[PDB]
Amino acid sequence: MQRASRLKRELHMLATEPPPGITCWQDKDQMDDLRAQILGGANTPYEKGVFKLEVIIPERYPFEPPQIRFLTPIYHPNIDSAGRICLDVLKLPPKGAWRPSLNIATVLTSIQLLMSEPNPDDPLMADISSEFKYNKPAFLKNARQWTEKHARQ
Amino acid sequence: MDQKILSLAAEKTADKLQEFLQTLREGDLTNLLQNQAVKGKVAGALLRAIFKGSPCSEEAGTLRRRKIYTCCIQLVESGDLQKEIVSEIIGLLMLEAHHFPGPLLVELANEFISAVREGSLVNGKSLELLPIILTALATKKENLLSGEECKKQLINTLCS
Repeated sequence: MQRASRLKRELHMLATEPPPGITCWQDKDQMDDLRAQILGGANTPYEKGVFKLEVIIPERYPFEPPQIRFLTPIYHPNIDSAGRICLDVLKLPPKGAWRPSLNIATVLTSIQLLMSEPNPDDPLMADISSEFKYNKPAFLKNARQWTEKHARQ
Repeated sequence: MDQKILSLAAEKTADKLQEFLQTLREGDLTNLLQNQAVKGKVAGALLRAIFKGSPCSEEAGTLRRRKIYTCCIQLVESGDLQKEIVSEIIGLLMLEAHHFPGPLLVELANEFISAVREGSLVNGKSLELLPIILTALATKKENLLSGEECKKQLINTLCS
């Protein structure tokens, strides 16, 4: 029930006032789950990329966080080859940081924040978290080539 | 004066780097403190060239390796440097504490003992090397006292 009352403000609020570089609409394939587009963070290798995410709303939402993956392939320390996201506000307390004081927008903002600022202390990809840190340009080259084959048009 | 170590670490290992370590010889105190004060990313591809040039199979790499670390432990403590380069430098001391022989790491741990007694430990990021060296001491089960015996006396001296 609560899913409807959150999603109502959220769908409406993501059509009327979504965050900068970000959109979220009720999916045309999937008229239950949400499609987002996060446009590649400025002065990151993701520049000129449009990154599609599926946001799965759980049933007991807003008591559980949203369930988000990068559907556009992304070369990133906190994102693996299947789009899985290392995010605190994607999990519940104490491992995570979701709570009802948040919403789909605040997390999708925190997603464009993580695209620009990969965290090397939560590596899903040790090769990319190491490359990001120790050969920044090779990470930025590979992620920008990534952005040209997969996040381009 | 960094870009004549980046054209050495690109070609081969221990044929032109090992000759640069013995020809410079002047000091690795002014070649790090000032080369980070200009560009911190020039104090992290210099150490990824010096450590590649100075492997622990020879003696004029190990006393270079034992000199670069004592100054690199002193500057992360002494200096009030940026927190993105202390994460970079301590992220090279951790990635290179794996393949040490015995009597150098007990002396580095004695420097650590000296730091814990008196010296102004403004950041506990310098003590991040104290875990991995107590691991790397324990895995060498050979008389350098075996690894575990040196570890127990080391923990006794830390604690007391």
